[PDB]
Amino acid sequence: AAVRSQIEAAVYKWTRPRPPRLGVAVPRSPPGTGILFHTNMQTIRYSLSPKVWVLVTGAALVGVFSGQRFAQTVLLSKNPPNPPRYREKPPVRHPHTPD
Amino acid sequence: PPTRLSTPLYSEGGAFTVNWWRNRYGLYSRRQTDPMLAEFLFRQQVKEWFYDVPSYNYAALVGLALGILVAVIWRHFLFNPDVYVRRQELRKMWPDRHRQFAYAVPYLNPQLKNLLLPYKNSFIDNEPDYADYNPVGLRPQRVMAIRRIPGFFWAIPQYFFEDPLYTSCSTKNMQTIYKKLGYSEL
Amino acid sequence: DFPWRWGFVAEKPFWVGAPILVLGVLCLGHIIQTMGQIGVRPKRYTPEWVEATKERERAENT
Amino acid sequence: IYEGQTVQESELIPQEDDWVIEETNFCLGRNCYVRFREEDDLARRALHQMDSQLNKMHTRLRDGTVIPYMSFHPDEMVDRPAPIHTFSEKPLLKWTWDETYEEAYDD
Amino acid sequence: YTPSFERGLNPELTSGDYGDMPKPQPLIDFFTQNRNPWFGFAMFCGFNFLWWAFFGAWQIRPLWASQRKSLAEADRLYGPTKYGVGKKYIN
Amino acid sequence: TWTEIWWEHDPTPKVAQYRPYVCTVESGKVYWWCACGESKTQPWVDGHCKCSKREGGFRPRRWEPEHDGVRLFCGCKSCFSSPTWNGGCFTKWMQSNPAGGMLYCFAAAFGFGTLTVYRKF
Amino acid sequence: FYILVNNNKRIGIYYIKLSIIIGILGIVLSYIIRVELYNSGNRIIKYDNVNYYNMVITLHGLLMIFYIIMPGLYGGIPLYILPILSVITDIVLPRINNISIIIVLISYIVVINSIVIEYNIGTGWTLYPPLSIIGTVIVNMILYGLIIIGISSIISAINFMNILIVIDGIIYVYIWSIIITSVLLIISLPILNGILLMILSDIYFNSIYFILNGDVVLYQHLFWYFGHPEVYILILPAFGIISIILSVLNNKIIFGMKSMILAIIMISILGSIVWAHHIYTVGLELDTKIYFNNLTLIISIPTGNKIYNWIILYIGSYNILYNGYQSLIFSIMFIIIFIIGGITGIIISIDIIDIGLHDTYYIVSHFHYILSIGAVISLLAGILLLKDIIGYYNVIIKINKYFGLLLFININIIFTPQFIIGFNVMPRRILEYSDNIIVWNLISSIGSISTILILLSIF
Amino acid sequence: SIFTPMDWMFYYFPNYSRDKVALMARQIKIHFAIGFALVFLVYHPPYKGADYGNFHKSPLYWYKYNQLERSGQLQENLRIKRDWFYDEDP
Amino acid sequence: KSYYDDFKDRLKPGKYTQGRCPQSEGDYRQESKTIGREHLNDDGTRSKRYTVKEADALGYHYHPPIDKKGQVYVKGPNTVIERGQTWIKGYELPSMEYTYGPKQEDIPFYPRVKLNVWGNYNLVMKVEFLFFYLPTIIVFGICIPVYTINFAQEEVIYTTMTVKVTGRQWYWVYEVESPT
Ligand code: HEA
Ligand code: HEA
Ligand SMILES: CCCCCCCC/C=C/CCCCCCCC(=O)OC[C@H](COP(=O)(O)OCCN)OC(=O)CCCCCCC/C=C/CCCCCCCC
Ligand SMILES: [O-][O-]
Ligand SMILES: [Cu+2]
Ligand SMILES: [K+]
Ligand SMILES: [Zn+2]
Ligand SMILES: [Zn+2]
Repeated sequence: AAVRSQIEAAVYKWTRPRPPRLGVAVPRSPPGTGILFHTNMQTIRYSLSPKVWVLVTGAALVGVFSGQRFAQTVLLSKNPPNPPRYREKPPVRHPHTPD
Repeated sequence: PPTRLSTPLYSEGGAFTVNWWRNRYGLYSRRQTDPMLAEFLFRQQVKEWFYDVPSYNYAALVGLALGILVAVIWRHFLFNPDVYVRRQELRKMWPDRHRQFAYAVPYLNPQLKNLLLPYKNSFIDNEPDYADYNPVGLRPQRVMAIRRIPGFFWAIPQYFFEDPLYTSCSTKNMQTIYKKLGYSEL
Repeated sequence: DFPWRWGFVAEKPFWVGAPILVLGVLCLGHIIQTMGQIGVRPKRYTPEWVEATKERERAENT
Repeated sequence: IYEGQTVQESELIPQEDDWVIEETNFCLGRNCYVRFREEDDLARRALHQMDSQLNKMHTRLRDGTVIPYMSFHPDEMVDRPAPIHTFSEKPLLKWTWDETYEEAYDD
Repeated sequence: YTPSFERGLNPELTSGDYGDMPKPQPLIDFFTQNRNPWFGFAMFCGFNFLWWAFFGAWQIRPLWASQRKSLAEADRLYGPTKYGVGKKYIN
Repeated sequence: TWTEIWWEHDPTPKVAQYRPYVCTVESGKVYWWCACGESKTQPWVDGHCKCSKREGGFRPRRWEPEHDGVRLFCGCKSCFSSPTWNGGCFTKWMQSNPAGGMLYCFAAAFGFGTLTVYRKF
Repeated sequence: FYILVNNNKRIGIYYIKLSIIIGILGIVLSYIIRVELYNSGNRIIKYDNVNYYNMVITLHGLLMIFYIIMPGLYGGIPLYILPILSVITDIVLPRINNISIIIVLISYIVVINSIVIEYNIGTGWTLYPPLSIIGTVIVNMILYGLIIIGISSIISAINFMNILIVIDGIIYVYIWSIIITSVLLIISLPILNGILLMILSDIYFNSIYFILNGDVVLYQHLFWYFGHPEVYILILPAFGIISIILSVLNNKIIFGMKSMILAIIMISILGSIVWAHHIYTVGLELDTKIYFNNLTLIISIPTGNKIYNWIILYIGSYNILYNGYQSLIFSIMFIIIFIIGGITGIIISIDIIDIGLHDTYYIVSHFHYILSIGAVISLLAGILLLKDIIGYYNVIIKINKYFGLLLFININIIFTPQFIIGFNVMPRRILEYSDNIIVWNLISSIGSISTILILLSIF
Repeated sequence: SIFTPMDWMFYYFPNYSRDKVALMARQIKIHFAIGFALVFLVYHPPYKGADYGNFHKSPLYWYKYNQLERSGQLQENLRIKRDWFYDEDP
Repeated sequence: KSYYDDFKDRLKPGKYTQGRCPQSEGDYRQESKTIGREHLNDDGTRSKRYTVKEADALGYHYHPPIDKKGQVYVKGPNTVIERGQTWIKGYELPSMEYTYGPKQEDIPFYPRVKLNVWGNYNLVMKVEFLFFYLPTIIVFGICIPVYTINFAQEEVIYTTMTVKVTGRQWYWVYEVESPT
C-alpha cells in the first residue's frame, strides 16, 4: 500500500498538464477576468490531457495483447499430429450405378 | 489571398494561369456586369477553389486516372494483335495475316507479367509452381518468388525460407509422392 | 392526438417494448410462412433418403 | 477554414466589473401540431398558419436588437407548408468588401 | 419494489432532505429496472433473439431430437469416415 | 480539461462522486440536477448549493424523462451527456488518478482480448 | 386543376406520390420472390409457370430502379427544393416539368398493362440478348417503356442544368449533386437509346446484330456504359440529401464543402469509365481486365472522403438536442449501411474474387444494401426533413424509434444471409435450389414478411 | 507534388506556388505523365522482367537468412518433411 | 403538470366520421349561397367553378388588379414618432399558446452559442490529407495483388487434354477426344 501510494503520487505529479500551445490566433483574456458564462451552456466534452491519454491508451494496448497471449497459451490448445493415413478400401460400387 | 481589389494578383504566363482563367471565367456570366463586381466575383471563386488545400488531392487523382486511361486506349490500338485499324490484313483469310501475327508474341509477354507471376506463391498453399514449366517456349519459364508480396500478406512469413512446410508442398515433392505410387505423371 | 394503438405502445419504455416487438414480428413471419406447408412431407427428407445421401458422400468423398 | 470572427483583447474589456454573459433563452417556446379552430374557414385557417411560422420568430437582446431564426439554406425561409409563389422579392445574399466610394459620404 | 437508499462514495452529499425528490439507489436496480417483470421478460426476449441471430433459436431442438438421432446414425454408419473430434459433428 | 487548462471563464464544478447516482424517475415530472457538486441531496439541487443560489455561474440543470424507469445520473458533474451519465465519471477519475486509470484499462482490455481471442482463435 | 398544374413544388409531390404507388407493385413482387425462395419445391409458382418468376424478377428490378427510386430521388425531392435552394421563383422550364411526370405515369401504365395482356416471360432487368430478342411481345412493351422513360429523364436533366443560368445564390453541395447527375444522364442516355434501338431492330426489323458473326458482348458494353453511371445517378442525389440533413440537424457547417463537391465530380468521371467490371466473366483481354479493376478500386478514394466528412459533421454536436428524430437516425444509418455495401463492392471489384461471386446472391445483397436500404432510407430521411415544408400528415413517422429499429433489424435479416449463400453458392435469377441452402434462404424470407408488416404501422 | 500536403507546398515554396491556377495545372500534368509512363514503361516493355536469377535480396532478407543459417533452422526448414503418401499400418 | 389540460376546452371531440355529415343530410358539394362566398363550397372548400371550370388563368373573369398609375394597395408600417425620431414598431407574432395550444411556461433553457467550428487549421489540413490518402494507400496495397492474380488466370499452360462444352436450352453438351 505504501508503494501503491508512492507510484500513484509519482504518476500523478508527472502527468499534470501544462498550458496548451494554442494552434489558433486568439486574444489574451483581459487581466482580472473571472467566470462570465454559466453552467447552462452547451456541455463541452471533458478530454484527458495528452500524457494521461497516452498512458491509459497504452495500458489498454498492453492489456489486449497480453490477454490475447493468455488465451493462446492457456485457454487454447495446439493441433496434435494428424492421424496416420493408412490405405483403406473404397466402396465397391457407386450407390447410383445401374445394376 | 488579397482582400483588397487594389492589390494585384500574380499570374504566370501560359495557357493555365490566373490571367488565362480571368479572361474565360466570365464569358458566360450574367453576374459580372462591371469591373469592380467582376473582379470581386472572380477572386471569390479563385479563393474558394484554388486556395483550398484538399482540392489539389483530387487534381492528382484525375490526372493519374486519365493518364492511365489514355495510355490503355492507345496501347490497344498500337499493339493489341486483335485490334485492326488498317485493312490490308482484314482483306485476307486468317492464315495469311502475317503482319498482324507479328504483334502476338511481343504482346503476350509484357514486363509486369514477367515481374509479378513469380509471386503466385503468396496466394497458393499447395503446388504454387504447378504451372511453372512449359516446354513450348512462348513464355519464359517461371521461378517462384523468394519473398511475400509487400502489403497485406501477414498470414504468410515475410520470406519463404522461413516457412517450414514450403518445400514439401512444391509440385516437385508432390510429383515424387504420386510417382512413387504410380498414380500420375505430374 | 394519436389513436389507441400508438398511445398504448408509446406509453411503455422503449427497451421494454422494442425487444418484445422484434421477437413478435419475427415469430409472426415464420407462422405465416408455415401455414401453407402444414403436413407436407417430402420423401427426400425421410431417414431412408438421408442415409442414401451419406452413402453417396462416402463414395464421392464430398 | 472558418474559425469564428477575430477578436482583439481591447474588445474583451468590460465597462463594468459586474458584466457577465446575458442569460436569454433562445428556445422559442413549446410547440406541437398547429391547432386550427373548427369555426375558422379556409381563409381564416390560412391566416392562422401564417401566424405560427417559426422562421418569423426572433429573440430580442438587452440592447433591443433581435437575433432571428436563421438557417444554412433558404429552404427554411419559405412559409410552412410552402406556398405556390415563394420568393416574389428576390432574396438578397449580402456580400461584404472593403471597397468604398466618395459619393456615399458627406463632410 | 421499495428500493434501498445508497449513500454513495461521499455520504455527506446525500445527507440532505430529499422530500419528494427520489433518493439514490443501488446499481442492481438499474439493471433490473426496479425488478419490473416486463423488463425481465424483455431482457429474456433480448437474449432469445440474439441467440437466434448468432447460433439459431435452439428452441427447435426438443422437436428435432429424434431427427438429429437419425442423422447421427446415418453419418456414422454410411457417411465418410470422421477422425478424432470430427466425429462430434454431423451434417 | 477544458476548464482546467484551456478556458478560465466557465464555472468549474466540484466532483461529488466519481460514480453515477442511480435514481427512479417518472415521466411527466421535472427534475433539477446539481451542477456544482456541493448539494447534499445529490444528484438533485437541495436549495442551498451554488446552483440554487445562482452563484458563480452555477444554475440548476433542467431534466425530464420520456418514460418511467431507473436512470443513471452524473456525479462527476462533467459528463458530456449531463445530467445523464455516459461514462464521463470514469474518464474524469482517470485524469485525477492516472495510475488507477491504467490499472482498470489494462484489466478491461485484458478481459476483452482473452474473450475475443478465445472465441475466434 | 390537377393534371394541368405546372407548379414545380406540386410536381415534386406528384413524383413522390407516384413512386409510392408504383413502389407497392415493386414490394409485392419482392414478397413473391422471397415467398417462393422460402424452401425448395414449388410454393406459390407452378413448375409449368416458371416463366412468371423470370418476369417477376425482371419487373421488380426495372420498376424499382427506373420507376421508383429514380423518380423519387431525382424527380421528387429535386423538383421541390432545388428552385428554393437556388433562391429562384420557380423551375426554368415549367411546361417541360409537367410533361415529364405525365410521361413517367404513361410508361408505367404500359408496363403493367403488358403484364396483364401479354404472355409473362422474363430476361432480367439487364435484357441480355439473344434471350431478350427471342422472347415474346412483352419484351417489346418493356422496351417502349424504357425508351419513354429515357425521354422523361433527359428532359428533366436539361431542366436542372438550366438552373446554372438563373441561380441567384450559392451552388450548395446538394445542387452540385443534382447537376452532376444531370450531366451523367446527358452523356449516358444517348448511348443507351442506341443499344435499345438495336435490340428493337433485332426484335422487330429482322436485324442480325445479335446472331452469329455479330458479337452479343457488344450489347453488354453499351448497356453497362449506361448501367454503371445509372447506379451513381441513383446514389448521388442521396449523397446530396445526407449532406443537408447532417449539417442542418447538427447545426454544423459542412466541412470540406469543396472536397465534397470535387468528390462528387470525381465519382462521376470515374463512374463513366469503369463499366466493364460487370463483364469480368465474359473473357475480356488481360490488360482490359486490369485497367477496369484498377479504375474501379480508385472510385473508393473520392467516395471515402465523403464518408469521413459526414462523420465529423455528426461528431461534436450539442447533446441537449434530441437525437431520436427519424430523419437524423436515417441519415446516420445511411453511413453505417453504405460502408457495408461499398466494401462488398470493393471485394467483388477484384476480378478473381468476382469469378466466384458473379451471378450469385452476394451481388444481390451488395446492391440491396446500397439501394434497398441506403437509397430508400435517404429518400425517407429527406422527405422527413421536409415534412413541415411539404405539409403531409396522417402518419406516425417523424418520431418513431420502433419503426427505425424494426426496419434496420429486419432489412439486415433479409440481405446479410444473402452474402453467406454467395459462397455456398446459390446463383441469382433462380427459383429452385439445393436443399442445403434452405436455412439461409428461409431466414431471409422471414425477414421479408416482417419488413412488410412494419410498413403498415406508419399509418 | 506526389503524396504532398499542399499546405506544406504553399509554405516552403511560396514563389513556386504564387499562381495557384498554374499550380493546379502542374498537379494535373505531373500525375497525368506519371500514369502514362507507368503503362508504357512498367507494364508494356516486352520480353523484360524475366531475370529470376536477379531477385532482389534486401538487407532484411540477409539478416533473417543468416540468423537461421547460423542455427539449424534453415536446414530444417528446407528439409522435405514427407515424401510418401501412406503411413505403414502395424 | 399536464399541458394538454390547459387547452382541453378548445378541442371538442368530433361527431362525424371525417368531419362531414352524409351528403343527403347536407350537400357540401354545392356552392355556398352566402354573399361574398361565391368562390367557396358550403363546407368551405374552394368550388370547382372557381378553380377549374372558370379559372381566371384561362381568361374567365378578367379583372386587372393594377390601376391607371401602376399602383396596388400596400399596407403601411406602424409608425410612432418619438424623441425627435420616426420609429417603426415591428409586428410580433401571437403567443405560441394561441396558435399551438401549450402554455408558454417552464421553457427549457437553450443558450445562445456561436457555430461549433473545427479549429487548428494545420491539424485539420493533415486530417483531410489522411481522409484522402489513407484510402489511396489501401488501394495501392491491393493493386499489386490484383495484377498478380490476373496474370495467373491468363497464363500459357502446357495443357494436354481438351474438353469442349456447349450450353444449350436447357442442357450442357460435352465433346471429348475418344481413346484410340
Ligand atoms: C447505387 C447502387 C450502387 C453503388 C453505389 C455501387 C457501388 C459500387 N459497386 Fe456496384 N452494383 C450495383 C449497384 C451499386 N454499386 C448493382 C445494382 C449491381 C448489379 C447489377 C447487375 O449485375 O444486374 C452492382 C454490381 C457491381 C459489381 C458486379 C459484380 C458481379 O457482377 O459479379 C461490381 C464489381 O465490380 C460492383 C462494384 C462496385 C464498386 C466497386 C462500388 C463503389 O462505388 C463502392 C465505393 C464505396 C466504398 C468503397 C465504401 C466507402 C469508402 C470508404 C469506406 C473508403 C475506404 C475504403 C476503401 C479504401 C476500399 N458493383
Ligand atoms: C432500388 C431498387 C430495389 C429495391 C428497393 C429492392 C427492394 C427489395 N428487393 Fe430487390 N432487386 C432490385 C432492386 C431493388 N430491390 C434489382 C435491380 C434486382 C435484380 C433484378 C434481376 O435479377 O433481374 C433485385 C433483385 C431482388 C431479388 C432477386 C430475385 C432473383 O433475381 O433471383 C430479391 C429476392 O431475393 C429481391 C428482394 C428485394 C426485397 C425483399 C426488397 C425490399 O422489399 C426490402 C424491404 C424494403 C422495403 C419494403 C422498403 C422499400 C420502399 C420503397 C422502395 C418505396 C420508397 C418510396 C419513398 C421513400 C417515397 N430483390
Ligand atoms: C484533315 C486532312 C486529311 C486527313 C485524312 C485522314 C484519313 C484517315 C483517318 C483515319 C482515322 C484516324 C487515325 C489514322 C491512323 C493512321 C495510322 C494507322 O493506320 O494507324 C494504325 C494503328 C493500328 O493499326 P494496325 O496495324 O492495323 O493494328 C496493329 C495491332 N494493334 O491505329 C492507330 O494508331 C489509329 C487508331 C487510333 C487513333 C487515336 C489514337 C489512339 C489513342 C486514343 C485515345 C483516346 C482517349 C483520349 C485521348 C486524349 C488525348 C491524349
Ligand atoms: O454497378 O456498380
Ligand atoms: Cu457497375
Ligand atoms: K422454391
Ligand atoms: Zn449545485
Ligand atoms: Zn459524470
